[PDB]
Amino acid sequence: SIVIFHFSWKMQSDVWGTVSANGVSHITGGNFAQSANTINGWLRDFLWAQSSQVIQSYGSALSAYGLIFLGAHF
Amino acid sequence: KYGEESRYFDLKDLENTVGSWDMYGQEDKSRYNGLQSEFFERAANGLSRREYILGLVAIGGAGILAWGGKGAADVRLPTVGPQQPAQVGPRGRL
Amino acid sequence: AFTPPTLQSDTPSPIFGGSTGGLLSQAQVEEFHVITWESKKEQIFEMPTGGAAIMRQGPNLLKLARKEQCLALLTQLRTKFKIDGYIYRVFPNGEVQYLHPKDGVYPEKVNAGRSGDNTNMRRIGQNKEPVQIKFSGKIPAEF
Amino acid sequence: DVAGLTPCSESKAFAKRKKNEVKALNKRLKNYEADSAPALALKATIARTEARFDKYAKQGLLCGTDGLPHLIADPGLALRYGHAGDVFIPTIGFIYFAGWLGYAGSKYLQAVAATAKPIEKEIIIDVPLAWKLLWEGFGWPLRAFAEYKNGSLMEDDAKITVSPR
Amino acid sequence: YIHNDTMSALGRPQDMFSDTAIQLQPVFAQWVQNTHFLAPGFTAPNALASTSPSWGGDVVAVGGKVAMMPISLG
Amino acid sequence: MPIADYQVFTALFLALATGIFAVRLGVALYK
Amino acid sequence: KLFPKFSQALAQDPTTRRIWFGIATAHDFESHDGMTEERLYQKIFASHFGQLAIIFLWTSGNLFHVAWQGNFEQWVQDPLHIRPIAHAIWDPHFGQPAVEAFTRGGASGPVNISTSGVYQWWYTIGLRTNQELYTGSIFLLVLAALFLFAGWLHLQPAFQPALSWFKNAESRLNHHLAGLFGVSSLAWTGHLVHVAIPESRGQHVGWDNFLTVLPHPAGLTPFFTGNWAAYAENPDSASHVFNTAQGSGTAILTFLGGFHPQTQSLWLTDMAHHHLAIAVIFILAGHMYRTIFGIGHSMREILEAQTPPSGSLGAGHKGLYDTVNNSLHFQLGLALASVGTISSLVAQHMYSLPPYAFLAQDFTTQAALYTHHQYIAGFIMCGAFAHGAIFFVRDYDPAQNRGNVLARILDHKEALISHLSWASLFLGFHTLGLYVHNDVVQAFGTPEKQILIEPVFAQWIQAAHGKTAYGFDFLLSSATSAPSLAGQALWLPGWLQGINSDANSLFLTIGPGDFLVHHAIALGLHTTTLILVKGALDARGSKLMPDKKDFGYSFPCDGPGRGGTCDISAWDAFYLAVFWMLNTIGWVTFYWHWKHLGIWQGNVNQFNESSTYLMGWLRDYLWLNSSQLINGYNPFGMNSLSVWAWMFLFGHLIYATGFMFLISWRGYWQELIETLAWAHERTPLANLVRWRDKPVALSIVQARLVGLTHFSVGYVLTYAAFLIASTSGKF
Amino acid sequence: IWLSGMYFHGARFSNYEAWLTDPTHIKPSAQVVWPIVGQEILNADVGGGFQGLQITSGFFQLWRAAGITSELQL
Ligand code: CLA
Ligand code: CLA
Ligand code: CLA
Ligand code: CLA
Ligand code: CLA
Ligand SMILES: CC1=C(/C=C/C(C)=C\C=C\C(C)=C\C=C\C=C(C)\C=C\C=C(C)\C=C\C2=C(C)CCCC2(C)C)C(C)(C)CCC1
Ligand SMILES: CC1=C(C/C=C(\C)CCC[C@H](C)CCC[C@H](C)CCCC(C)C)C(=O)c2ccccc2C1=O
Repeated sequence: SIVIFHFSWKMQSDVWGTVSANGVSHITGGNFAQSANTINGWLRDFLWAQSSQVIQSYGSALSAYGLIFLGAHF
Repeated sequence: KYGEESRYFDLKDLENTVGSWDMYGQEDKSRYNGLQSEFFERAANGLSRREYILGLVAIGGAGILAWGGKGAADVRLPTVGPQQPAQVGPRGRL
Repeated sequence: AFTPPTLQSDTPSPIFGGSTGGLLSQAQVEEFHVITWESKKEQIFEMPTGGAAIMRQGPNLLKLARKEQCLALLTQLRTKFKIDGYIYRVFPNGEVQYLHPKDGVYPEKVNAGRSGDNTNMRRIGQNKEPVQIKFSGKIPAEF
Repeated sequence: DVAGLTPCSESKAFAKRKKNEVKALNKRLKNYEADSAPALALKATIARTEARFDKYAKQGLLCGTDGLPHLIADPGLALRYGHAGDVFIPTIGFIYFAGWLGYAGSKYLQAVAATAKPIEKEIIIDVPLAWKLLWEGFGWPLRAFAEYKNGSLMEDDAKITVSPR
Repeated sequence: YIHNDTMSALGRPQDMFSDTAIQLQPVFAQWVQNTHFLAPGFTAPNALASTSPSWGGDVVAVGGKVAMMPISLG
Repeated sequence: MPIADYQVFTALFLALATGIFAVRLGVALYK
Repeated sequence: KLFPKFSQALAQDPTTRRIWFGIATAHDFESHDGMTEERLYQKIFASHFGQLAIIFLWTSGNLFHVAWQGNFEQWVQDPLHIRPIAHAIWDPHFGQPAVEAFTRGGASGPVNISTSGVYQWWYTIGLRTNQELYTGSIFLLVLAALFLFAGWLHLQPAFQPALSWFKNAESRLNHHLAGLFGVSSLAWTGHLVHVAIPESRGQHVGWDNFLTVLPHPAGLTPFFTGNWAAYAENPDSASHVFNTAQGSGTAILTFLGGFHPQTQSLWLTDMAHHHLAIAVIFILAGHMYRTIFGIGHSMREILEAQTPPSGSLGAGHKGLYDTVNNSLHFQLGLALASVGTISSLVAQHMYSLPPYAFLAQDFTTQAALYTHHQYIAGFIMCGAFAHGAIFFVRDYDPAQNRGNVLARILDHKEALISHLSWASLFLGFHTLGLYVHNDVVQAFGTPEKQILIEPVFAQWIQAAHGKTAYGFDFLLSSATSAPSLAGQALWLPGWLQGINSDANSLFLTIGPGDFLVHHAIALGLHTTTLILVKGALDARGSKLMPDKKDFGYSFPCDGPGRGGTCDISAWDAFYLAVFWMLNTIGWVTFYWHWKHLGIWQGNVNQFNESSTYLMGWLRDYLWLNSSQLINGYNPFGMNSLSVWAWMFLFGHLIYATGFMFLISWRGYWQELIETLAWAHERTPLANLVRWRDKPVALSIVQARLVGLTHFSVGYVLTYAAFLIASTSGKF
Repeated sequence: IWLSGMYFHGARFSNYEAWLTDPTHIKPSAQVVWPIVGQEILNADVGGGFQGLQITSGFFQLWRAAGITSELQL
């Protein structure tokens, strides 16, 4: 779990993104280098910031992921 | 022991058979040179008693409290420095 | 009558390479047990502390930290080798106390001449209620 | 109006919710050609949504502050105001069907308990017997009331194990 | 991590372990990335490019999205 | 009007007195 | 080696389990060696004195810290725009931004903003100055010293009371109801009328001038001539301002009900009248039982006479007097049950009927007080059930409880446990099924397919109070009804104004989400009661372990035989039920906090269409309100909410450290400790030192208790941090 | 059997040919759902005139690497 959390945060912050012919716009915007040394950074900038996609997924195609997100907590 | 063959138990020599050994402790009188041994035993003379070595801890705690009295401020430290304005809050509070 | 066998101190030990599960600091200042058995051939057995040891022809002598290790070795000798043995309790001051085959025959077989203590003549449900023994320092079953 | 609630036939927020759902589905529509399979699927979804909203307005459900149907779970309060189908009628329906299943299982237990090997009959189910008892369990309420009046439904406490207090 | 949490919560960002304060740099891993990046034309004479862009070099972009770009370790 | 130094010192002395009372009660309870 | 002098059996343990169990068995005086019942009860009495002294010292410390480092003077003048200050902070670990971020309510240095509500309470009871608070602290210091001296005195054999004195039930009830309950309430009425009533109206009353100031202009003569209505002449007007003489009055015992318009709290004259009536009734109740004066009741004979014919209750209450009187655990269970229920009542009443001046505007204070009292009530109720299980294990005598209601309820305990299991199973099935169905229909884009059962019964009782919002027009909601006309010149106007206003917490408007969460609360209470009741009733024995009463209240197990006997004691049932209590109080306080968060923002809708499904609970409450909490400190800096962020992560850490003891069990750890003992016993340069006590793994019961303690501590710290941060940072 | 099912779903209930024309913008999908209880909302607007669950298993990329480019071959 820690390995895959590090993978997802590191490549959403420093690898994956869009190009605009003047730079690279990452998914989260380089927040790993200044927040992944703090547990509050993992809880907030990774585990709370990226969780907005699964909790606001009701009424869309990702509603099944939203439902499984709660069923797996159960 | 009497371990001349495969006999590792002996009631007449029960000291060695149990496993009580020195491992590395060896007996030797020679170690520290002259005058300095007397210097250090005079430095730690009367302090060897339990009550006075307790009193050393007592004066150490006195130093701990002396830091709080006058010593925390001598190294600045933010807990005794001044303050710069304030913040109001969410609503009309203070 | 039965007499306990003496612990022959100069008894050979099984061939073994040296383990980390052997004796510790409890042996020097409290107690260490010892087991003695007679083997009819040179063969490999399993140590209670881990690893394999070869017991030799004739008498074999092995000291262990606990009595439970000695009984584990004795029961594996009795099952996988059909070999009986004697266990002794050795205090560090020098006194040796005989242990498991106390009256000669094994405890699972009657001997007619033992102490039948800790044998209540009542049922499980015939013990006293805890309120009737209140403030006594005893459980209801030892009345 | 049974508890400050308005009927969904006349509540404005129910119509607003229906309009919002249909508009969202139309926004989904406005990306495909008219006769594609996704277009037919979205048209069917729209028809189902409009039918559901019109049926909910037709059946006389109560809507709260916004347009969500509310159910009444009080006999009398739902009987004289015509909402017995909210809770009372499904209560009767569940009681009947659950009693059917439970009585069928009970009668299977008492039928196989007096056999040669009751242990085997519970992992290896006698299918014709189970089918017969499932059919017979449709008259569960009358059978259960008859066995209760006969006293053969319950067991005497002197023949049931308890702990020694 | 707990020390970093405590120093951030105490208002002492200069005392936590970070790239901007007390550095803990993966020098062995960074040098291994450099060795891989400099491998073609030197210790990999027949290689026209490194095995992965993660070691170093230009950002690989496909269809406006980054395929693989170098990963920096801090 | 915040309290003075003498009030704090008197309160601390009375707390020392009730601490003596507390350790007396504790010793009586241990015995 | 002789540290647990109360238990020589524990003192002979050569391991760390000796000290571990010495700490934890120190207060089990009944299990101590050489303990008689006289010495038992005397130790109980002296420990009670110690506890009273501790409580008095704690409240004196609160008073001294508010008087010394608080802003009570500034808070009295501006109660709605000044943050109350708990105590100053002196932490040498603070950086400079931490020192700035914690300087808030006009203080010189860093301070903590109080959420305990002591400011509102002290302002309401007439305390105005820091000098008065310091005087109260000094008086409580002296009185705690006096109680310590009394505790020492009654342990002395010249002053040790007899055991029969301890068991004198009729006298103790008579004096507790008449004096401890009644006279104290009468004296509080005296304080309210003499001090709190004039201080509410801008008239200072102190020890220097309370003998020259008149509480009512017609002094004592209306009281002694029976013209008591002259003490309710002119009440405080609706335009009255607290702590000022603007639109005040002279009446000391009004009866209007409702709330003060400015403070949004109960009238103080209503409180004085209430306390006087309570004092009268409690003095009367304390004149009930027989002592030495030839009149009164023998409660044993009352219990004897409460036997219905036809054997409906068996022998009725045959010998229950001796059962209660001889058993300290029965009395402790009754006391804890009642005190926990009263704590729940206090939580449920102070939020909806705010008692203290300028309460229910301090949103953090109300939420913190409610959650505190609810958690205390849950813990105390679990303790009540645990001590009932102990009484079944220890003090229950089947011979003297033969045929009475205790033996009857033990006889058919299987029916009770099975029906609690049925009720819990039904509640869990149905509430979870409705919630999951609502989640699924919400996810699929169809909110109209939700099952929204209207709470018609609770709305009907709300209408019986006068809430004219559901259109019942039942009892007090119809003015023509007899209860409405009976008190229309009494409490009905103010109570109706309170009940029909949406600006307070006097019976909030409820909907389907309230129905679902009330069934969740019912499931929690039912299952916790199931575990606790099953543990009590199976404490003496079960089918798996018939002789469980011989093994005591707490023990690890009975070995892996008979299929396995893990967690078989009644202690283990209490242990399992503490988790369920924590879950139930979590549901209760989540419900309260989310409802009041919707109310305080003016957005009741967020709760109304988000509480019916669990994704709304996770997203619109847990995720949404934690945004300011987790930003208490960040790479961009820190603010005042940093302490609650640190406590949030702290509670998470303690919770998972509890999970460590909860999941892993004693056997892996014992082998690991043996391996480390081997390491240290033959590591060079460390063999010079050795352990005096043999290092062993924690016992099964001990580590269950440790995991439960960490679970509860992490639970409480995490929720307190989240609640205080999400309310104080927002309001 | 599992591999046969994946290839059959790639053949019948997938937008693989459409994805081959525009792999940059069309989201891969190889599973569709039956409209029964409002669950047709899980059929995403993946693209290519197709509705279905967006798959994350990477069969489309593997098949393109193998050089399929046909429904009949799957
Ligand atoms: C048909 C068999 C059957 C019957 C008649 C009952 C009847 C009863 N059960 Mg029980 N139960 C069963 C099976 C059954 N149960 C099974 C298989 C389990 C294991 C999951 C349980 C576990 C269980 C618990 C834990 C409890 C009960 C309780 C109860 C009582 C309360 C009412 C209730 O419905 O509770 C609820 C019943 C369930 C949740 C289980 C239902 C499972 C299915 C639907 C039943 C099995 C169907 C069966 C295979 C059909 C066979 C058909 C036949 C033709 C072959 C009640 C008398 C409660 C009690 O003691 O009340 C005092 C209680 O606490 N049951
Ligand atoms: C009129 C005489 C009298 C009085 C005043 C007392 C008073 C007291 N006795 Mg005593 N006792 C008496 C006679 C009396 N007793 C007699 C005659 C006997 C012999 C038969 C005993 C035998 C006895 C024993 C054996 C013990 C006591 C104990 C106590 C103390 C109870 C603990 C406590 O303080 O909680 C206070 C209780 C209340 C304040 C009642 C409040 C009611 C509920 C719980 C709270 C609700 C009130 C309100 C809403 C709270 C708002 C306050 C908030 C704003 C802060 C208490 C001070 C116990 C003790 O502590 O030992 C010292 C104890 O062990 N008594
Ligand atoms: C125990 C609480 C208490 C105490 C200590 C006092 C004390 C006092 N009151 Mg007060 N008062 C109280 C409650 C209390 N009151 C209540 C509940 C009310 C009704 C709301 C009033 C209403 C009131 C008025 C209107 C006035 C006072 C006044 C006074 C002062 C003059 C004494 C007096 O009244 O003449 C002497 C009283 C008597 C001779 C009769 C007392 C005999 C009674 C009926 C029986 C005693 C039993 C009783 C339970 C004993 C309690 C003991 C307790 C003190 C420990 C005095 C310091 C007067 C004053 O001038 O203010 C400064 C005044 O005008 N009081
Ligand atoms: C008026 C209240 C009251 C009283 C007088 C008693 C009295 C007694 N209880 Mg009891 N109990 C109570 C309430 C009370 N209890 C409540 C509310 C609960 C629910 C939590 C319990 C649950 C309970 C159990 C399960 C048991 C007892 C037992 C006992 C008896 C021995 C006490 C003991 O074990 O030694 C001393 C007790 C302790 C030293 C407590 C241990 C310390 C706790 C667990 C850790 C606290 C850590 C702290 C919160 C950390 C701070 C957090 C911060 C750092 C972040 C004793 C007669 C035991 C017994 O009867 O023996 C058979 C027994 O097993 N109690
Ligand atoms: C977040 C909860 C939590 C925590 C803190 C731990 C912590 C630990 N586990 Mg553990 N575990 C957990 C959950 C947790 N576990 C759960 C839920 C399970 C069930 C599956 C297990 C099962 C498990 C097993 C099977 C084992 C461990 C082991 C260990 C220890 C490894 C040694 C180490 O990490 O070095 C350092 C210690 C820490 C990182 C803990 C925090 C210490 C802080 C960061 C520094 C200390 C400063 C201190 C607070 C200052 C003192 C202040 C003073 C006032 C007290 C360690 C103490 C292993 C072990 O025994 O040791 C090898 C072991 O084999 N755990
Ligand atoms: C374990 C145990 C125990 C304990 C138990 C418990 C814990 C119990 C409880 C319980 C509880 C916790 C209860 C509660 C209660 C209460 C009640 C039961 C009440 C009542 C009444 C009524 C009826 C009311 C009415 C009314 C209303 C509704 C409101 C308004 C007013 C009026 C009056 C109208 C003991 C030790 C004993 C014994 C042993 C065992
Ligand atoms: C870690 C662990 C151990 C090992 C035991 C350990 C590590 C105890 C050692 C703890 C040391 C002493 C530090 C504890 C710090 C405490 C905060 C100090 C509290 C002391 C009180 C007197 C206050 C077990 O024995 C065990 C047994 C059964 C189930 C689970 C477990 C288990 O999880």
